[PDB]
Amino acid sequence: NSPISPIETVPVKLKPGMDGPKVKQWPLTEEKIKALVEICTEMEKEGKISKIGPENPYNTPVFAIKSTKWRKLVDFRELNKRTQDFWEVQLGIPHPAGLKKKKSVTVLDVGDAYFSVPLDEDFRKYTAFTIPSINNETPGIRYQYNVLPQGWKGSPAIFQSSMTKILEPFRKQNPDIVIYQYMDDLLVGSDLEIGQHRTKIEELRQHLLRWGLTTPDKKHQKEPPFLWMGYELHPDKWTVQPIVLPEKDSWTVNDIQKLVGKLNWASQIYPGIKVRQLCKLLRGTKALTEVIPLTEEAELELAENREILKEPVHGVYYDPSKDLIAEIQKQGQGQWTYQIYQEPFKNLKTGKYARMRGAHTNDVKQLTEAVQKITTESIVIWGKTPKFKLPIQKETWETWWTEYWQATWIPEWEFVNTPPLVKLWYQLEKEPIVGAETFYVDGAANRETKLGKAGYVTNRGRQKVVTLTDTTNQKTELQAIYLALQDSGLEVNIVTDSQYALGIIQAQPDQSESELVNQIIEQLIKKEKVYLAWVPAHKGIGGNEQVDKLVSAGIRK
Amino acid sequence: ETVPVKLKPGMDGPKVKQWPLTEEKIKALVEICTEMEKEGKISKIGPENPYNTPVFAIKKKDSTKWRKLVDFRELNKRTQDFWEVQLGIPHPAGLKKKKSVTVLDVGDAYFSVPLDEDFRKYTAFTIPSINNETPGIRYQYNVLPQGWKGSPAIFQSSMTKILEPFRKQNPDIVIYQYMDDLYVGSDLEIGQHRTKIEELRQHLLRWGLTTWMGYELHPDKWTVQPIVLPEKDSWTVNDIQKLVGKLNWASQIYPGIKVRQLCKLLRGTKALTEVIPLTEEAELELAENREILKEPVHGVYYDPSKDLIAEIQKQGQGQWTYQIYQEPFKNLKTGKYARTNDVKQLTEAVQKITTESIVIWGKTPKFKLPIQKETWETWWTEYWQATWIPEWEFVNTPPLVKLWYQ
Ligand SMILES: N#Cc1cc(Cl)cc(Oc2c(Br)ccc(CNC(=O)c3[nH]c(N)nc3Cl)c2F)c1
Ligand SMILES: [Mg+2]
Ligand SMILES: [Mg+2]
Ligand SMILES: [Mg+2]
Repeated sequence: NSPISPIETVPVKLKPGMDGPKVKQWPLTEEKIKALVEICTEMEKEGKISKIGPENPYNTPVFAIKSTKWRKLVDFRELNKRTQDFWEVQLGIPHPAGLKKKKSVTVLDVGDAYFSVPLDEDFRKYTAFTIPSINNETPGIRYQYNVLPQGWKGSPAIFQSSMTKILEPFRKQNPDIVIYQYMDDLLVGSDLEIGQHRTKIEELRQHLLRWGLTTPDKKHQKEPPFLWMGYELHPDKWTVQPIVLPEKDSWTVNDIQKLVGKLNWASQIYPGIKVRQLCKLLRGTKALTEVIPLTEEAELELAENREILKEPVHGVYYDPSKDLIAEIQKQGQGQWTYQIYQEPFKNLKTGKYARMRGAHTNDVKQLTEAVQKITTESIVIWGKTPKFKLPIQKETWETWWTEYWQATWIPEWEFVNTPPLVKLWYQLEKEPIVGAETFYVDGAANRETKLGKAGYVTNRGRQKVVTLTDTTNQKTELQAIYLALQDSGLEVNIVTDSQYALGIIQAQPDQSESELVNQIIEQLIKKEKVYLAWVPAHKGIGGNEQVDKLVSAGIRK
Repeated sequence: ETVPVKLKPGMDGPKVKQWPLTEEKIKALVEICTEMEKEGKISKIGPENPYNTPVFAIKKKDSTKWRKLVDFRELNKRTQDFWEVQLGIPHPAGLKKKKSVTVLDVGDAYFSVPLDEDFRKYTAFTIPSINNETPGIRYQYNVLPQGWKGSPAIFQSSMTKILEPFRKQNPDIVIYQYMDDLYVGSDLEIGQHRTKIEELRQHLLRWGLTTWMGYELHPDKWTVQPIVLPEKDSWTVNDIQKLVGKLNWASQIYPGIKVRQLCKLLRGTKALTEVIPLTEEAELELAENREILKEPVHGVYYDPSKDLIAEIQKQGQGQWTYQIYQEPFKNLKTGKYARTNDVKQLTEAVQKITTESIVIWGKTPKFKLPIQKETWETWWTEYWQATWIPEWEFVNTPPLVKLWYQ
């Protein structure tokens, strides 16, 4: 016997061309028929459903399951396929680090959200269902919904929307009060003295009650800390709910996935959490019950994480009258960690970034991407970008951005001497090196056999050719460059016709998915001077024509 | 009456996500929309509307007041039959030949014409909140909106009545409407041109319409950016190798380009720093090549049924090169933009190139932008000043394509 809201209905349609559902009712046991008859009778008294007849041709199946308490289950799959699309409710969830501290906060959960909002009258006919007769002998008892049903595609959206309209006048009345709407919950914060706040909560409840929406009284409302979506929300801090990292001699994939999920969740406030090595154990074909022995690295990473977690850490709330400061540290091969604070060193939140963009990259590019990721996240959480502190010298950043072919722009930042610092590990000469040997390199792979050759000729009369199996044209062009690097002294000029190889090497990579690129990088760092130049293939260009003929022998023409 | 509008058969309306907005811009948008709602231009909508188009706030060129910019790119694609085929505004070939073209914003014209009731739902947009605190604020248009190519299509008949006296009294002035703007070209001395533009402003004013580039455009000034070849008192192997490479790729665009003679100089396995004297044959081959590159490309024509593509290269020192084509190497236009960070400069180049395209062909190109998608999307609105938005995608061309255009 709960209120049905006198809010206006949202008009609702079937998808164009589609008619309503007509799914036959399967016979039910007497026990289930009886349970359903009394549930429906009671719901009809409350105005939630109404009885109809066989004039209405639509139907959706109904079921009951049991405990002593019986529940009615309506299977709206078919109606749902035929119902229009709606606007999605939540485009994201509030992050606690985004909340501004209030003197007093109350959570009001709306009791039976959906059943108190009325369904558009023109749409009710499509919600028809039938309690069957015993052994389907006579016609069933037929009903239709008057309110938003459980499991129907439009209920979530039409509820939030109804709740929005109902709150609007109260908001204008009470502009100082914040009210967040998340699913069934209203989250209500004020900076009033605690008595005047308890009063305003009472007004809100009455306002909601006047619109047919019931809520719990003061004696029944949750007290802080609030547990909510895997977070703890206290009066002056917030954290993630406690993380139990299970101990175990043996680890199933299922256990490792669950561990990784927990560590990922912990990383938004515990700084320095790492999951790289634990994630390496999950790549590959893997049933959920198959045991995976932890590698040395995964054990080290786990022990390190356990240390970070042993003492609890909490974050602070947001103060809009102050800048956000974001710091980023390099943690290792491909791993970055960050903290955002307003007053050093009281973090609002933390996080990690470890993403391979492209097959080959360097630390300057990775830091830029990390900055870009933190920038977007800040706009979402706080509505503004933070000022950055980055372990890269202004001169290193300048050199890189002005020479690089892509547009890049880090917003306001400062250098901070928190090693390891981000640098470039080698550079290419802009000019040919006098007094250094010139290597003309090339590679060729056969498409059928997958055999290939890589090699060089040099202006000093040297030549070499190595033979390769199960290779590709790309691989042989990089093998050729690798050869010239191993056989050359500390200064060398290298001429290639591979735009592919050139492009990779000119971006000054320090890390790569390719073993071969890593070996080239390793060599490039040991040299004092390297000049790398490109020429087009098959133009009879001096040194190139001869390495070409050499590596093409037995492979191509 | 309202002019009925249909979608592309089996096309549904746009469902595009709102990119995140700073607080400052959210607040600006809330103020703008509250006012537009009171004037009846937009109305709040319920959840039974599943459509969305993104919105942004920008500053016009000199002004410091916020302006709402709706991204109707998706809606424009989905209503192409309506605005291109059914109600197409023909583009004058003569505009690009005028000494001066002035660009006047006439977007306010549209807010006085009601939008067809059955179409309004496809114009839905959302003002988001910070930290997903509150649900975003949802509206649709009741009137022809700015940024929809359907709007000048429908207002066409009215624009003609408004402009009739002025066109009749000034038969050699060319006036072209594209999206929310008027392009007005004359061959007058600039004083008289500006005088006539002020006259035109007075006509528009009687119809309730108040009012990377200079004041005016000068499209008779625009001219080819040639591929240029270096000139040197002496040539190394490395230098020649570089020139052969640059000519090799130029030969894909320009026929007749020859390298045999230059390649004959490089025979053997030579040191890169070794100086090579040019033989007479090689000299004249370079002279012939140099002459070819001065003249334009035979056989390349605009095709109105194909999309325009624009490629842009970062050249360093605040310089950017670009090419517009429809089939690759069939360059319709090449240029250079010069002279403040990379993203700012890049948005300036994009707007300048789009404007030129509108003037020359009545179409915007699809841009291939040399930048991280996320960086672009975060920052582009900080510097954007146009009321239209071209299509773009993101590329990374590490080649010597940069070295070849300057
Ligand atoms: N459950 C829950 C919940 C979830 C969210 Cl995302 C917000 C919420 O309400 C809050 C609001 Br409304 C505003 C600020 C905060 C942060 N906490 C406080 O300010 C606060 N003050 C007091 N006295 N207790 C708490 Cl907790 C709030 F927590 C409550
Ligand atoms: Mg080759
Ligand atoms: Mg090859
Ligand atoms: Mg070759």
